[PDB]
Amino acid sequence: PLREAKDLHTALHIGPRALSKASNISMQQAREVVQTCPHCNSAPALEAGVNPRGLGPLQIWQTDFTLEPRMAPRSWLAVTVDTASSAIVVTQHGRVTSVAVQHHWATAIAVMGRPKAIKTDNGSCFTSKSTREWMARWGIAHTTGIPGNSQGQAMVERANRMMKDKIRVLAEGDGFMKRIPTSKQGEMMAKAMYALNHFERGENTKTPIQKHWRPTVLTEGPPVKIRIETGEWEKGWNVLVWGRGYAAVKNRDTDKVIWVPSRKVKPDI
Amino acid sequence: PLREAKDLHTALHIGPRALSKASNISMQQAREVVQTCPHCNSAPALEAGVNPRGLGPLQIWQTDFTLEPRMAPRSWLAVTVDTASSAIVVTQHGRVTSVAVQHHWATAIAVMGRPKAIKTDNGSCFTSKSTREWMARWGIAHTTGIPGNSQGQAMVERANRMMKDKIRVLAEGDGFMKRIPTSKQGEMMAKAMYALNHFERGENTKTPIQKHWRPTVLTEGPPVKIRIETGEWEKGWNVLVWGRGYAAVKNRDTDKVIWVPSRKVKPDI
Amino acid sequence: PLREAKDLHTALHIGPRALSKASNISMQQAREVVQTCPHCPLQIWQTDFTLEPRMAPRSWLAVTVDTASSAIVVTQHGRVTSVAVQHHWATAIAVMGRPKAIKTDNGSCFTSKSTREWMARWGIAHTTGIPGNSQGQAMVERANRMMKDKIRVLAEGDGFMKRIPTSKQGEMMAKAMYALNHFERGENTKTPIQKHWRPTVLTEGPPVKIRIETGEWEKGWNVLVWGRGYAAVKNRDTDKVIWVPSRKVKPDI
Amino acid sequence: PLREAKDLHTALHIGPRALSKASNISMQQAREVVQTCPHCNSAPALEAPRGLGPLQIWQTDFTLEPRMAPRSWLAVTVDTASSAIVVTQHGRVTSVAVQHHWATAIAVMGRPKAIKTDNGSCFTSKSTREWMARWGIAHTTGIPGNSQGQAMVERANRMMKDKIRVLAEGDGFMKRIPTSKQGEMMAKAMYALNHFERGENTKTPIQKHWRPTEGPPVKIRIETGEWEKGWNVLVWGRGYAAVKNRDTDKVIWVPSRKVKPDI
Amino acid sequence: PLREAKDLHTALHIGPRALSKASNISMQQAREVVQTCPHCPRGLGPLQIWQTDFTLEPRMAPRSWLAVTVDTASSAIVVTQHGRVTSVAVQHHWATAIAVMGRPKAIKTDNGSCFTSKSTREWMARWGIAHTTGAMVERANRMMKDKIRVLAEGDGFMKRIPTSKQGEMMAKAMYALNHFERGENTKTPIQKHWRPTVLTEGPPVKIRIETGEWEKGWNVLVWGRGYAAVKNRDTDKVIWVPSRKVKPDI
DNA sequence: GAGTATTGCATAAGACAACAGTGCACGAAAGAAGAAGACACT
DNA sequence: AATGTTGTCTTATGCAATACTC
DNA sequence: CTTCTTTC
DNA sequence: AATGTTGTCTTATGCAAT
DNA sequence: CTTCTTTC
DNA sequence: AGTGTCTT
Ligand SMILES: [W+6]
Ligand SMILES: [W+6]
Ligand SMILES: [W+6]
Ligand SMILES: [W+6]
Ligand SMILES: [W+6]
Ligand SMILES: [W+6]
Ligand SMILES: [W+6]
Ligand SMILES: [W+6]
Ligand SMILES: [W+6]
Ligand SMILES: [W+6]
Ligand SMILES: [W+6]
Ligand SMILES: [W+6]
Ligand SMILES: [W+6]
Ligand SMILES: [W+6]
Ligand SMILES: [W+6]
Ligand SMILES: [W+6]
Ligand SMILES: [W+6]
Ligand SMILES: [Zn+2]
Ligand SMILES: [Zn+2]
Ligand SMILES: [Zn+2]
Ligand SMILES: [Zn+2]
Ligand SMILES: [Zn+2]
Repeated sequence: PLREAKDLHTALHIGPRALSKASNISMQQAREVVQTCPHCNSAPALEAGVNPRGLGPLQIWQTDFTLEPRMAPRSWLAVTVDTASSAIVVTQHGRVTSVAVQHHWATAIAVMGRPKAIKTDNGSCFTSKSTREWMARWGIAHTTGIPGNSQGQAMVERANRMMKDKIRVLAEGDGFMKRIPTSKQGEMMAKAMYALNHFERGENTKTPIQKHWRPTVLTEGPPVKIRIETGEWEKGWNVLVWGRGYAAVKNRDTDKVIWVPSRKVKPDI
Repeated sequence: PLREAKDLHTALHIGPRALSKASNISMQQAREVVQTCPHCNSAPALEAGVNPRGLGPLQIWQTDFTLEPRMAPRSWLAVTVDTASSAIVVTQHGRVTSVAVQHHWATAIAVMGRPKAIKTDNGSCFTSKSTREWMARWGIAHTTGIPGNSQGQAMVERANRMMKDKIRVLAEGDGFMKRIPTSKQGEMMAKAMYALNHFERGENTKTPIQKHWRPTVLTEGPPVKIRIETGEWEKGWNVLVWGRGYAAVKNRDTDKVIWVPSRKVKPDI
Repeated sequence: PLREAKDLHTALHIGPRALSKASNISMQQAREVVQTCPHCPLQIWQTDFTLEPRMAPRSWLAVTVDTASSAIVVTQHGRVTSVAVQHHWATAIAVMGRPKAIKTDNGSCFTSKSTREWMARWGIAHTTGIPGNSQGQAMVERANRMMKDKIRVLAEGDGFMKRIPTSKQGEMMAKAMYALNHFERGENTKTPIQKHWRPTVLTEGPPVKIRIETGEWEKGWNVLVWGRGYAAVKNRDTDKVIWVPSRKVKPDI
Repeated sequence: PLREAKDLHTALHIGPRALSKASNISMQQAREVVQTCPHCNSAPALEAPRGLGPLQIWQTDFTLEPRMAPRSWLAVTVDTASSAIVVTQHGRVTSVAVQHHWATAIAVMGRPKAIKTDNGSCFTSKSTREWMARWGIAHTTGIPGNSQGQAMVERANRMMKDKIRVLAEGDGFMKRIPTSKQGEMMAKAMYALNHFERGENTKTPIQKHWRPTEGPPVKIRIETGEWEKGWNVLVWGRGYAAVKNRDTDKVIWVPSRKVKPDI
Repeated sequence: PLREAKDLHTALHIGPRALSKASNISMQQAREVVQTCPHCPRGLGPLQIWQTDFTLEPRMAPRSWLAVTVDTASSAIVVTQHGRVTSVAVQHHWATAIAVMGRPKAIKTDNGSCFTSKSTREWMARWGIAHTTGAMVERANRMMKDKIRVLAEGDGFMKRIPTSKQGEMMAKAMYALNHFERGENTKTPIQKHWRPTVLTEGPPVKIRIETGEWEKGWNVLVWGRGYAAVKNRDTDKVIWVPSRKVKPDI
């Protein structure tokens, strides 16, 4: 049956259940036949990726431009968020230039303070010599991303949800439909980012401004296990941050801290 | 604090968790406040009951065109599947014409038999008076689809993902990567259709041939309950088909048969 | 019924038994209608070539007939090659399944190594012989006459005198196969499709066992519905139907 | 839209509710327009409301219209529930002309349960008895001109006459309406008095006749915590329900928890 | 049920769908009844496009000409009689069918001198109706003639029908076609015409548009299991969309 | 009074999203409406 | 050089407190 | 006889 | 007029031999 | 001192 | 000297 099944899959590439039933082969073997085939293994998962987040506020920032035509003429919205505090700062601009990046960054620093590093995309206004000189002056490390995959920029584009879903609702509330009047744009914006920092975020236990100015940093965390490349669970780690998607775990022997998917962490003892 | 919370949401449109905590209101009330707001319409009521299925073999067919450049210059693949037996029939054509549709349906009839009804999407070939007058002589019911949002012919469009992949796997297996030579295209077709229809489809207990020529039609099914618009569970129904996604259920008092989502059916007693 | 049957024969030229059954007409009338018309398993297969000047440019027609179910499969070609035999055979196996053996003539297209290894990978026996023996090559020959007759008859019925353009050829062969396969032939009271597949509609489910309160597995049940969480199984004797957890059901034998 | 509405009434003499809706004019203005019209002050008014639905009890009579000569006999039939007027012209009041008129009224409004007529000669004949018996519609005679048996059609006749007269005076027909335009004129009057709103109601008469198509009803819990009657639910999907107010037909969506059966 | 259907067909020769609904009979019996009798592309909105055509029937002498107009969407029909072929007859018949059904938006006609005359030209413009003059129109003519033969031979009229008997049979025909069936359908032409309109206003909905956005401003007119018919409040355009693509407005 | 249906309420339990600068660009196919020359109108 | 995000949306259980039905 | 339009 | 669908895909659980 | 390649 | 539907 094993050779007959191999020949059958060679010619027809029959799935494993059919070969297992037809030739009376156990499922592990039939699956082994599909696995050993080069063309039929065209769907392995091989998925991973952590945003990542910072262990404390004013450490990791993310910034990107988004287009909200309601703010016309200055329809470009530069959005920035701290990964630890989840607090949002936004300004309006008419053109996406490095001047707008250093201006917006100047405002966000004027509100929340100076961050350790800002994580942007591969845009031309962020990769300009002038921007590198600006962050060279303010001492902020620069981290770009994949060319076209904003998944790593997730928790800033996630902000672009609120900033665009809150501006819609608040603008419709004051009776503005096609374009927000220029006299009330500042009020709209101020109330907008006012509602998203001093007040909780749905099921969030604290407010983003409280998580900003009064963050929770564990000195030494509780012990956890992590699932390592071979699929095994390894003791000897402690967790410092455990969020919804991902957790930050620290190795006990070195104090190195890494971010891993939640599914790959379980309590140690 | 019902009015205080309402005012807070009026101005800032604060979520229910925040208003419930801030104004000490129970959950149901705060949620009612968010619900009662028009510009915060959640909504999210989109009726999920959606069922494109038929009862018996040769009763309801699905037919659509798709592009696979491996068969060029005749790369146009016409696909027709029987919704009850899941038996696929595909024919290659250089250009999508009503004559090509009548040729395809002529072959699928020459293999499976004359169907009672065929459901397609409203294209140029199907909505022509010529194809209409062709189904006229053969007595086959014609059912078009929504202009653009083709999610109902899915069990044929999904068939393309079942089809074209089995093409590639058979093409790469024979050393043909870019375009399959004209001499072996038809053999590729026959080998694909024989691999799909004459063997189990993954977890399928019967083969499409065993499901077509030896189908299983229940004289009368076991009793079930269905969840009705008000959310209640109503007795007095019997289930005739219970698949992975959807179920066909029959009303005991009238013998009227309707299709409903699996999640909306449970055993009666 | 008389006019409906006449129209049916006009278009498809269906034999008299099929028209008699379909339109509920007695034998003498249906047969008289055929007279009044001017133009009127899986054990061993017989494959042969036949040329039809009416299917130009690709006028070669490959025919395969099952010796037990009398099915008919046809594919058009432009020239007889060793590849054409394996292509047509691939189509036939795709249609009606893999047979056990095929009988052909002493032609080079059937006896070449290119065809031999093809029949070897699929496990199909082959026995050649005299080109036209009565053991033999007689049945597939009758299939060729029937097929060519039906081709010229349906063609001249739709208004195609001698040459059918390249567009409607596959449609012609399609309708021909439909008539000669899904309808009764001559005086035979069953269709070749029914002779090949035995289309028995299953009135119930396959047999299963259910785990009873004492933990034992009890035979004598068949399952009719398997929904989320639970399964409906029917007792074959009393026809009582009960619902039980999926985990409490396993195949019987 | 004041001038457009004025022109509309000039030609068709449409009631105020219809002009108010068609040209988006407030009620007080439209009513002032109807007041300023001379033939809208004759008037007469046919609507003057039981609890039975359409096709329950009809009324049928004959009236004279010398302008419609030679076919000067107008057979009028109106519904006592939906208030729909159907009329055809004849040369003489016969027993077969009532079968023709009623046969016409069947093809447009369906078959009623009964038809109340007077003691006229053509209503108690043998031919009318055969036709009425073939169509299975009940019939009751009565006194010609009392206050209960013959109530609405008495006004319906003057409605029709003082409608065709006015629509004809607008085209230049004063002494006698020509024969080639008899059915055309009559048709214009019917389309003016059936498909359009007349008086002040919540639905147009043509809608009044064709809505046996509705809620359970339901009650909804209003902001003050009270339960308010007067709504019907038309759609109940996952999470929310659409309910319609019976007095206005306004439809709003509310949470499922806020709905319970009314009575 | 068998006797009720047989009597109904004996007198009116009613099609099988109507007898099946009226007497609660399955399709096979009613169809068998229609068989035993010897004398026996979809549209999107009513009152929008009509199709008028002339037809001749010498049995209706001296006014042998007829005139049939059909609402193509709601499967409606209306017929009148005329003596000669002129323009005032066309304007007369249209003026009647308007009162029968309601002011249509456009009416398709045939090639003819009566439809192009000056008076007929500006008559439709006076009522604000479009003229196009554009296969399946003549079905209503034979539709009318077969039913006329059915009821005429039902009451015993074989020869030429008197002038004082034509109208009653016309109304008997139009009633015998509008209220019963169209031969194969599931809903009477009246509900296809008169009762999508009686719905005052549906509930508000949003629809997901090509760009993925949700657009306010629509009301739903028909809500079935799979699909809903929704009407734009600003334009009255009606489209059919998947249930999953609709959510409540406010 | 005592058993019980039901209301109040709180999580939790699967999920659904849309965030990515704008999406409209082109093409075939089948069917319907607008435009230039010709020979009647007057 | 440099990784997918949470903010909500409905319904499904487990336990106090009215409002009922004997 | 062109474009113009609705779908795939 | 006319309804998001399944065949894989990985990693966790119940019946019988060294 | 204009015209391409990158990315958003 | 003005235009008008029909053919395509
Ligand atoms: W070629
Ligand atoms: W070639
Ligand atoms: W070729
Ligand atoms: W030759
Ligand atoms: W030759
Ligand atoms: W020859
Ligand atoms: W020859
Ligand atoms: W030759
Ligand atoms: W020759
Ligand atoms: W060729
Ligand atoms: W060639
Ligand atoms: W060629
Ligand atoms: W060739
Ligand atoms: W070729
Ligand atoms: W070639
Ligand atoms: W060719
Ligand atoms: W070719
Ligand atoms: Zn393989
Ligand atoms: Zn709000
Ligand atoms: Zn014949
Ligand atoms: Zn007036
Ligand atoms: Zn009949």
